Amino acid sequence: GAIKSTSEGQTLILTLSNPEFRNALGPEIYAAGIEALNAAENNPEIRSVVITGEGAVFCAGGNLQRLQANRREAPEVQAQSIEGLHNWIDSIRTYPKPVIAAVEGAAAGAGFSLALACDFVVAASNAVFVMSYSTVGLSPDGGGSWSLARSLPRALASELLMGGERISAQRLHDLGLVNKVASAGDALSEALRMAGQLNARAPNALASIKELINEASSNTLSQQLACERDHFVRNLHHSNGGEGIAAFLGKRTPQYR
Amino acid sequence: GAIKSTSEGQTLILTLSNPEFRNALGPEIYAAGIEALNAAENNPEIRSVVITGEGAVFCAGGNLQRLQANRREAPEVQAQSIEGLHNWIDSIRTYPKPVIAAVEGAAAGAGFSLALACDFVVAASNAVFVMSYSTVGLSPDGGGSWSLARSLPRALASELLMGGERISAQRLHDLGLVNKVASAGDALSEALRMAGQLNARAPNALASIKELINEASSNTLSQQLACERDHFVRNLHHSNGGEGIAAFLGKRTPQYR
Amino acid sequence: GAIKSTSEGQTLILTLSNPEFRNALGPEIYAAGIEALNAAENNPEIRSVVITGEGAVFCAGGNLQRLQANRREAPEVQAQSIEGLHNWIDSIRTYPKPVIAAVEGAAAGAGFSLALACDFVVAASNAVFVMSYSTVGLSPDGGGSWSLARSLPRALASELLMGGERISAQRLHDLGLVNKVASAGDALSEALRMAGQLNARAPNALASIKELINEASSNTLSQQLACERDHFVRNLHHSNGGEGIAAFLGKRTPQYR
Repeated sequence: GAIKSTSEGQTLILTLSNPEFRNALGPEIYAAGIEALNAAENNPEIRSVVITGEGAVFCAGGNLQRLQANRREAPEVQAQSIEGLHNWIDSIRTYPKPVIAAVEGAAAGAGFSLALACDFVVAASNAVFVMSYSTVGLSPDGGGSWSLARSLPRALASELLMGGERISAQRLHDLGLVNKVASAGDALSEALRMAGQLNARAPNALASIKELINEASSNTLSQQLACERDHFVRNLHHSNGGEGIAAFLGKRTPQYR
Repeated sequence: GAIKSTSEGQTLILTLSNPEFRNALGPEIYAAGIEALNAAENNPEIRSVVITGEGAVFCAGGNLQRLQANRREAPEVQAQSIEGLHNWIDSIRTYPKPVIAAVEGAAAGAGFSLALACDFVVAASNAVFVMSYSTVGLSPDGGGSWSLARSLPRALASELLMGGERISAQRLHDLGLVNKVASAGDALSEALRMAGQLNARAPNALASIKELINEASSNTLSQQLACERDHFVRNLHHSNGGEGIAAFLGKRTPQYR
Repeated sequence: GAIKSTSEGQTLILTLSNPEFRNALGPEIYAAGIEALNAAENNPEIRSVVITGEGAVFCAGGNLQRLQANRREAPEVQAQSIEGLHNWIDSIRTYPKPVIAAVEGAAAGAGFSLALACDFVVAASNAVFVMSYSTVGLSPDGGGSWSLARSLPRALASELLMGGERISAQRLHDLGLVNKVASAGDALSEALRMAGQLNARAPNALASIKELINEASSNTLSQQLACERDHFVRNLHHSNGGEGIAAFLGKRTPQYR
């Protein structure tokens, strides 16, 4: 399997491609995705990232034949395959630019976990989100247990994770796990629209905001208020802070670096 | 008061019985409920638990006459009564099998707390969920403050806990605190349906999943990703992992131990 | 700018007044608001607090001209302005009485953060809630990043904080961030209604409840169960505990001190 990188304006598009296995994740997808993030990281022609599946599907999870094979191997082989995924996930989560998932058809198992790791999600109204791990005797990975257990109450998180129950794009939207529910086939275009609006915001302010959102889950309010203070003062004194305020006061469009 | 244990297939049914006091909780209910969990824990004929109230009511809370009496006693008497409840709650929360609440009529005070401690809830559409403690000059117990404060935002958690305001089964369902809203009188049957679908899943994978959901509230993502990795590798190498994958690839029904 | 204090029955009303700047927050509003809380704190004629904006607006955030000026000053000037706000916010959050926000028109930037710091919110159906910081090149303050990151899932919290996207009173209500959506111009009256119902509850029990809700975000369940036990026993033995139970058993209205 592979990741294909393209660009439209200031947004990197990463396309998961494994047509025979419905864009299944695997050790080479993890390394190419880490690489594509690393290449774009300090490149100012890129201000946001969209992750999307080639064709009619986002990602159906891992490849069940490869898992069945790693079962003949020592445990460390699978542990190592998971560390690659988990590095991908961490790298998305700490990326200093917004990452957006654009989901057509299925986002299943680690596909769903991947979509949950991004900052935003756009899903076709007929997208199928499911933690399929349970259904084949497994527990989740890609941080799917964390993302759902911490975002949702017990009952529903249990249904999704233990039950392996499908949930709709519309219902995810109503809970706040999906941003925008698009027409079948329009998820990528809608994601590029949303990414364009983010591309117009100040890069340092977005980086700061994402960092705050990350730290909130482990800070008390008091600790967060101190972090917020330091970020705020810094961003105000940054040139973008001056451009942002002056542009609003002048009724013009801010031009950020 | 008492708990009555019965079985239907692979699900234990615990029926709270205190007809004169609308299935009020109390020190003997706590001990019989701990016992019934302990007896079923390593018994493989039981793969899930349903907790339900006898008759038209789930549980209206504690018994107000007993509380009024313990007020004549040293504080330690009530503290000891609470430790029994709190052990019940902990024991549900750490039970390695899914526990499901089936709520007809009222789930009030510690009844509501109890329903929140379970992994799943099924509620009749005319069920009355309420943190009644406030209304009689008290603060909550059974973990109701935790379950609501961590699952809901400030405003609503405050309304429920400070206001003592009733909330509907439908509204709980919309927030993700209730799984299924059933017709009046059908809550138990619906819970047994849901429990049957869980009974078909792999016991070790469900145990692992519940453990992950528990640990998520106190882990960072990084810590959770490591836990997820260890559970995943273990469950893959488990015989159930092989049966689960092989059954799916073969389009047959997995048979788990 | 200023805060105007008035009373109706047992509820203090704090009115944010800065008509030229749409009730913008600033160092003198922070000190007068801290003072008004301190004065009312051990005064039993006050049992709840409503915070509201003078006129058709709640609070549009900070004053952009003052920020633009503090940009000429050393960083410490703005850091000090933020510490005043952050003390206000902390003081609301730890106040032993319920604080309710009554939002007409805009609650923007630190206005939205302020509304999120209160225990309850009542919003006119045409109220505009927005984290505007992003839009002028800034990151948030007043605990807005914490309040949203911990109450909502990633996608939606990102949209609100990074996107600077407006969200409706109705949608906040559906998520549990707003308690009551009122007719335009009725937000304050509805807040006083809700505050009246809180005024009838036992002060010590409400104080305890708010303290529990605060501590839940940093406790495990086990730690919370111990806190709940101690609060419960204390509140039962309190005279209000006896009045609360006796009043309910007697079908009369409890009279609390």
